[PDB]
Amino acid sequence: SDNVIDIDLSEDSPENYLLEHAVDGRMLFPATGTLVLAWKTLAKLKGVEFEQLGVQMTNVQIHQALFLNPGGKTTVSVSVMPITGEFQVRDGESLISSGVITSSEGRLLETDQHMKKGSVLDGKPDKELLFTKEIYREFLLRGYEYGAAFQGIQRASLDATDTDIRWDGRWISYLDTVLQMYLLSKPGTHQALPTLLESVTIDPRVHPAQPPEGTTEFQVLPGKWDPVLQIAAAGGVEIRSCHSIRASRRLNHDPPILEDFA
Amino acid sequence: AGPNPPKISADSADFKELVRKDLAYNVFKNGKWGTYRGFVISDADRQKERPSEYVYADWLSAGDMSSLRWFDSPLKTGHNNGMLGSKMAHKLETETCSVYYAGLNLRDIILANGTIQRDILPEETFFKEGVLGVEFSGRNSSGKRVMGLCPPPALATTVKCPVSSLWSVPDQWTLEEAATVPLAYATAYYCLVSEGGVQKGATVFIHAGASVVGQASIAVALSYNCEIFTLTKNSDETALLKSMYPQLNDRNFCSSEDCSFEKYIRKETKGSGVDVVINTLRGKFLKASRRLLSKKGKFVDIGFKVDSNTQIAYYTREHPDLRFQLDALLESQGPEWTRLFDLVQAGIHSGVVKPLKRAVYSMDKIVDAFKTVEAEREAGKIVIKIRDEERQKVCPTPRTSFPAIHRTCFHPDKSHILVGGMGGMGLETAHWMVLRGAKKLILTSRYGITTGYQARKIAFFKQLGVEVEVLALSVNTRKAADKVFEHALKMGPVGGIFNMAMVLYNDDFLKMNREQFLKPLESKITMTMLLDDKSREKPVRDTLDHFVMFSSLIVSGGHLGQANYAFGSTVLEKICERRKRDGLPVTTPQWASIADVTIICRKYPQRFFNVLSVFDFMMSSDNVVTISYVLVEKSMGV
Amino acid sequence: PQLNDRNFCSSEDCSFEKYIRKETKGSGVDVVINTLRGKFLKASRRLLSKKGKFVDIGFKVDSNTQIAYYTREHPDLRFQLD
Ligand SMILES: NC(=O)c1ccc[n+]([C@@H]2O[C@H](COP(=O)([O-])OP(=O)(O)OC[C@H]3O[C@@H](n4cnc5c(N)ncnc54)[C@H](OP(=O)(O)O)[C@@H]3O)[C@@H](O)[C@H]2O)c1
Repeated sequence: SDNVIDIDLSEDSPENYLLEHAVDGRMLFPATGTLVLAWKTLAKLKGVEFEQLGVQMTNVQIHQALFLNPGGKTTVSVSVMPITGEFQVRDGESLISSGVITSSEGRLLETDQHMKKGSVLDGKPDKELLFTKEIYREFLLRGYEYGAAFQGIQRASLDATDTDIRWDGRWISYLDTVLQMYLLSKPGTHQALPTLLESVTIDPRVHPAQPPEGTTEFQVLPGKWDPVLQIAAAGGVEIRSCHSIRASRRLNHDPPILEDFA
Repeated sequence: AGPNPPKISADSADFKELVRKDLAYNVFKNGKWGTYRGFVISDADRQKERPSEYVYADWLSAGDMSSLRWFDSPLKTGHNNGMLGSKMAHKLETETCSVYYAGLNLRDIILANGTIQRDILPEETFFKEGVLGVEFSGRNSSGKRVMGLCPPPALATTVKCPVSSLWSVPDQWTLEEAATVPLAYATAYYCLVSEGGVQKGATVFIHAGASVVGQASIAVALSYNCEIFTLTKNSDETALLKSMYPQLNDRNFCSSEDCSFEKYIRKETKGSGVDVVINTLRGKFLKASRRLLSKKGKFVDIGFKVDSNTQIAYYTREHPDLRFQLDALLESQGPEWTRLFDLVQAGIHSGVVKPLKRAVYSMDKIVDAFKTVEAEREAGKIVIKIRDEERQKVCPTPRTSFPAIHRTCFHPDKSHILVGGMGGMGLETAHWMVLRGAKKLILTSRYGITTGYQARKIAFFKQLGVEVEVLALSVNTRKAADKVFEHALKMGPVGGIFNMAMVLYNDDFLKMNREQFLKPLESKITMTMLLDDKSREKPVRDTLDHFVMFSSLIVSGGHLGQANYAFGSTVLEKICERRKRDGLPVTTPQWASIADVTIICRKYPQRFFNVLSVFDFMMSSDNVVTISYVLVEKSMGV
Repeated sequence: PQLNDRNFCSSEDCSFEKYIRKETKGSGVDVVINTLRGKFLKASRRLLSKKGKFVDIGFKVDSNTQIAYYTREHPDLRFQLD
């Protein structure tokens, strides 16, 4: 009923970076991608620009997976209740995301990570650091296939508590890379599908502005993982208490051919 | 070679017979000329069931109750998989019991059919081989007949039940009847006397009175001289309950088909309400049942299919989650459990805890038993019969075997050496063994830990509770081999040797000197006969269980430029075939390409989660060399 | 006099959740006597231990909270002494 968003997955569309996010081959819309759609919708209802609005999404339920299709157009309807903030990202007549989105003018962010300036992972040996090749080898082993657009964590500590998160002006990528810090904080072998984000605070006012046009080298924003409070904070974003459900890992290819060399 | 070995030498007789057929590959083995061929293994053989002394029930595909099979149990090693993390803190004293009957609850059906994931269960069960089954009735190590609740998998043939959860079967119940008592009555006492605080003469409303927990709740409530209101689906359930409990009159029964029980119960309690509500029904029946609560009434919600809002309430600590609390008390086995242990034991002595009516399903109808529980077409306990109770009352359990699918497991008290285990498949295979039982790893590399991915993985094994040791040495001389087994035997008996080491110099054969042709031949011809000489001597020979030597499909297909690697990979496979000739354990995976750790020779690289699925079959098999490769598509013509 | 500064937090922010969680070594607080509401009520149930009890005695309950009282979902403990 409210904003209808069209995602153009075409050859040169500006939102073609969204096909670089797959889980076991299938292309998927990021779980923290309907947060931006709800974020942009609420700002549109208020008449303000979405990057000047500080929102807070609470108890965001992910009911389905929005399967992207190359060279195709996906139309999703976002419906936000004026006063209470109840939002609904629904493709056709199927719900993909639900929750409550609330804007504010005060300080919503709990952690003070938005004030951190530099990267604490400076001067460390190469054997005490995780680089993007090593970070995304661990995700690939679990089925999360991220292309160059979604490879935002450029460096991290062995504990994955401290990280360097890339800021490229694309908010679906940035929110996903701040959820990758939570995923990087739960080592394992299974594939976990997010099902509930208890809180998601986005405050672009304390976030750096979009990089100049045509930028090739982007800045890295320090990120931190809080095990005590379970908050993945980087820049002006904060994801709290994300809950995931084990997903059966599907085979990209056909079954292997086993033989007895005799 | 037979008694008449061939004499292939220049102008010989056998050779000329071979220069006339002009066949590319001539192999004289087992007394006849032949060739090495890769014979396909049918997909049905991957799930072939073989006799196994210890087995346990799991699912081949999560969320499918028709995929339930019996797999090998890690209890053959004496211990149980999943001793990592929080399961390492509680050092509960456990008695090893031979399960004879296993009761099927609705907790297993909910997990088996995918209604709830394994992650909702207590965190101590995350790494367990299975999560199906809690109650059982079998025989402890002394031959006594015992029944009790244990952390899963109790749908197995052997269990390790904590001594604080084991009751003794009275000498009037068959083990069949004992299998029905423990969970149904332990839950009933928890809901009524531990969470509801039922007092004498209190009014209790019990949903689904025909369920095993419902039948137990009525029996516990009647012993407390309570006014019972129960919800019965049809008239058959009402008749069954009335016959089972003569104290129950028709006024004590309502219908689970409508919320018309609210007006009836409110009128029959004169507006006082019901002191305890054991709630299983959901939606408007949950709302109409809280509305019957008295001023001090307690609402015990034990239904499994909670709504999304209810789960968020559980997460936000708004409400307590009481539907996996008996499973959580079984992991801690503390003051709150020993209160339920004593309540049930007292009930057995006082006659309150009587066995329920049950239907016995064999071990091969496990799927049908689960379907019977799910449908809930008729009241009763579904009890899987694992063994046949002996006529005696204290007698050793005969040793028998059960048909079960393979499941590789590693002894946690033995040390496993991984030569080249500080790499891509070395470290991801090591993690697989850690989940399957290994807790003593000695990983060997030419340099040790040199990257932050290796240092983060090893710091993960150690946190899980694994005794890791990283040696920066190459096992290419007897001194190096001795050191790796001095460190292995210091950690524990050697129970596995793995050789994932690879060195590759790809080049054209005619642009390669000896120093460059013998490059890949160290990790494959020199570390395989220094690990095979050391595994053929005491004490390694008796303790060793696995001898895995990774190979490549270059020995079966060939490759361009890798003529030195092919020589090394083939001589490695010939050492492993010699091990089979001598009856020693040996496994030689011959992998094509691995993805996570593109199209080469028209073969797609496999995902690692699928390499470990076929690797598990590779280890639990009788052949030596197994070729695993994925085809882009079945070949057509030209 | 038995109260030291470590035993005190601020009612102006929900910064007491990290402090108390760290000071209890992740065990939580056994009893919560809650008067503050909103994000301070949520941050205080989140400090509850496994067996912890939450005694909410604030008077200015939200609309959803009152419906919970009406539906018997939660007990109303703010006029129980009366
Ligand atoms: N993953 C694949 O693409 C693939 C495909 C087909 C077959 N395979 C099979 O799997 C293995 C390769 O797996 P991978 O390369 O992904 O991981 P990996 O086997 O763990 O990597 C090879 C390791 O060998 C170690 N190494 C080499 N020479 C050694 C020596 N003399 N002593 C001790 N360690 C030594 C190296 O340790 P350092 O680096 O510290 O020196 C290196 O980490 C081979 O056995 C191969 O047949 C793999």
